[PDB]
Amino acid sequence: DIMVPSFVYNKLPVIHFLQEKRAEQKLRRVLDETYTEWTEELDQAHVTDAITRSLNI
Amino acid sequence: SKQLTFISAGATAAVLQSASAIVSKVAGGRVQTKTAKEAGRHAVVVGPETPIGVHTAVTEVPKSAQDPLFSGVSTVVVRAVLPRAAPDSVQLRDALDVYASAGIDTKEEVRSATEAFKKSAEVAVGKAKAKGVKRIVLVVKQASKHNCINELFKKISTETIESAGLTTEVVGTAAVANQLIVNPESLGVVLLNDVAATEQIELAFAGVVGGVSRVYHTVEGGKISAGHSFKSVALAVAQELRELGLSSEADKVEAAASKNPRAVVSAL
Repeated sequence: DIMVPSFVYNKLPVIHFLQEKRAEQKLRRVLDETYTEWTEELDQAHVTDAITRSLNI
Repeated sequence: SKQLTFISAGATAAVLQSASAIVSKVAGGRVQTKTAKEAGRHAVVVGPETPIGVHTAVTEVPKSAQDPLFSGVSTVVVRAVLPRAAPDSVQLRDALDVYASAGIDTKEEVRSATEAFKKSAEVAVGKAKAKGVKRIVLVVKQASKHNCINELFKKISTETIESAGLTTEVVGTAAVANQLIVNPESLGVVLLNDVAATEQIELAFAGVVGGVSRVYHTVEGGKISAGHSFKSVALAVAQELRELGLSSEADKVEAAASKNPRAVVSAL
């Protein structure tokens, strides 16, 4: 009725702070893993060159 | 009963009709004449274009049909022919040089080109050994575009020829063409890498000599005759009939071709 309640009350703030920090850490890790992938596609000039070769030019 | 297979590759309908009339009038109907797009034996191909299924493009100077201008000449021109795909698809001779620039992998194409060049080089060295020459002349177009197909062609042809024990002399296209048309007695065996210019050079030599029939060695193993003009097609048909086992008819066709080039069908 008295002792364990008081010590739980004492515990509450530090646990709240640590869990807030943990959530911020999770969000930070989520953000840090984001990279824009630029893709590379076959240049059309080689297609234009193969087209010309096929013509026997 | 028998069958002659006519392949059409860029030939005007007049030439094909003339060939059909010649075979019908000479053979007399004993051997049928069917038309197709690919064959391995008993086949005549008409037109400058290269048919599908041929790997070597040998041509010689037959003694009987020697023009008076080129009397006594003896030089064998062998053109290496890479496998031919459909007209729409990219040909190997161009893929092997464009894919490398584009960065695409070129392993299977290199393997196929290597096999074709090995077969062509084997044919060329066989011809050279039969004729007795010691050195053969490789012909490669020196354009910057063809900086990979010709490199592989040299690397393989010289390798095979040296393995056989003969010498190779590399040269460009213009110089060899001029030498072949002007002073051909100084060349015994000339191999040609697979390019359009080399095809034109082979046709020019086959025509200037007086009109001859070019032999094509196919993948299946065999020889098929090739012509592009009236006299050349007549000679090709004569050789084909000889192969089928007809001597008198072949001689008659050859004589008619010698006498009246453009109107052999009426001449005989």
